[PDB]
Amino acid sequence: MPSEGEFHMAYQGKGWFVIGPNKNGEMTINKDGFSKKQDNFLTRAGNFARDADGYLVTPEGYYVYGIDLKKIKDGTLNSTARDEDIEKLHGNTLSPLQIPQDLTYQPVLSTKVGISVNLNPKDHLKGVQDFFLNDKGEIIKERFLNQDINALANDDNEPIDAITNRKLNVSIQKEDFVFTYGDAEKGENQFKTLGDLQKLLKEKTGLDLNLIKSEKDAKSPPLLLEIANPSQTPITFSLSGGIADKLGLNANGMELKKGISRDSVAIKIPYYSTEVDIYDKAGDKYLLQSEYYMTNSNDPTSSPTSKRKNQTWEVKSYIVDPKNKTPINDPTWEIVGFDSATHKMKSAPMTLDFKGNKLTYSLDKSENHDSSDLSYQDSKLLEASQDGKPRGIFRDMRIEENGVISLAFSNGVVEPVARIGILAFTNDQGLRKIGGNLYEMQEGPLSGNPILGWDEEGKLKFGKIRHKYLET
Repeated sequence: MPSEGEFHMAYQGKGWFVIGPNKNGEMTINKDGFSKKQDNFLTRAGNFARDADGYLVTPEGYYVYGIDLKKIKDGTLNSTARDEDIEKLHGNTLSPLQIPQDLTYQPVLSTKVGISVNLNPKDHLKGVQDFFLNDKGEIIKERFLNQDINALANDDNEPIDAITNRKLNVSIQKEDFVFTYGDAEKGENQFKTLGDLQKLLKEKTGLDLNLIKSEKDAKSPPLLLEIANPSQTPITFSLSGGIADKLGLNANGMELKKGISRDSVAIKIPYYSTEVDIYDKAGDKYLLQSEYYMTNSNDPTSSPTSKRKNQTWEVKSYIVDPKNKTPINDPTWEIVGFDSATHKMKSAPMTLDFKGNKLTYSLDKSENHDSSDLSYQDSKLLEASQDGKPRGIFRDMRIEENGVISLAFSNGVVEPVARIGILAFTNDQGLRKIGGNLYEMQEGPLSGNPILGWDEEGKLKFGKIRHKYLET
């Protein structure tokens, strides 16, 4: 027979509901016996209801015994981890269940964030001014010097692709030179960074390789490279190769005096950005943002001795208030690397200040995925794991066929809070009847000792609980 009530249920199979007269009572069931406080009764009547304080009770006022997870404090649920829930859910100590009606979900402050992100070097680009300029629009000299020229793209978004076009032919008037992209410590006239190329170009020719603004009164304009003659006595120079073609720095017998300069097209840098919802003690949402700039590419011809073998990105992280789209924070910079074989990220967790609270932020994995620089996948946020939770209102309640009782809330959180006690016996005839409602154990323990209704997995062994049905 179906039923309407929130805690009406029916048990199929062998076994008994467990009840008792004392709220704050408990019963422990062991393989040999068992211990107790006051009396306990057994019943197959499942027409349970809540008294004024949200305790499950029979019509005679006896409390329903089960596994109280003890997550409900003060009409509010207090979150726990599903792993430890499941192991307490096969425990052996039963007590009265208390699930009040007006139940809110207390929010949790985010103190721990781990993201899994894949960073693909050929997805998104930004003008390099985003990384090479500081907040005041001034050039960060050392970022320019240490940027791998293969970790770049031109104004039409073509990767410079130093890896497959390594040769740069430069001439002065005549006189020829060959520079080659690769490990700066290997071979002859090899370069990898903009600094390495600047130094090589300065020694062999007279010319300066400079970073300049395309519009020098602009705060943050597109930036260019510039081949300049510092002396006022002129110099005629040629230049070619794939890297030159890509940058628009091709020359033949072009003359550079002090005023005259050969300038590239505007320069871009591989880019990405991620964002995680985080919550303060009140449950208000803030936005943990990260922007990624690629600084070094993994050249396949590099050996384990190469100092810049690993692909790296520099990550700028901060927290923004979504309500005024403004950081609460100064940015925290962290340098991130990738294993050249396995494509797993290599990085160290960082400490952000979240409105006076310390939040540990890890860029390199979440609960179920690791961060990577996989070429076949787009740049992508895989998973954000985090302990913070938003405010929620009670939504609905589920009671599985195993008696496990979970509560759903408005924030989309579903956590178990209890399970219905079930006990079996090898001889139910050995129990004493005290009316049609209840049975009880007795001596001569006659029905045998009570058998905990569920196995070590937490699966009921002899039956199933049916929510919103009743018996006979």
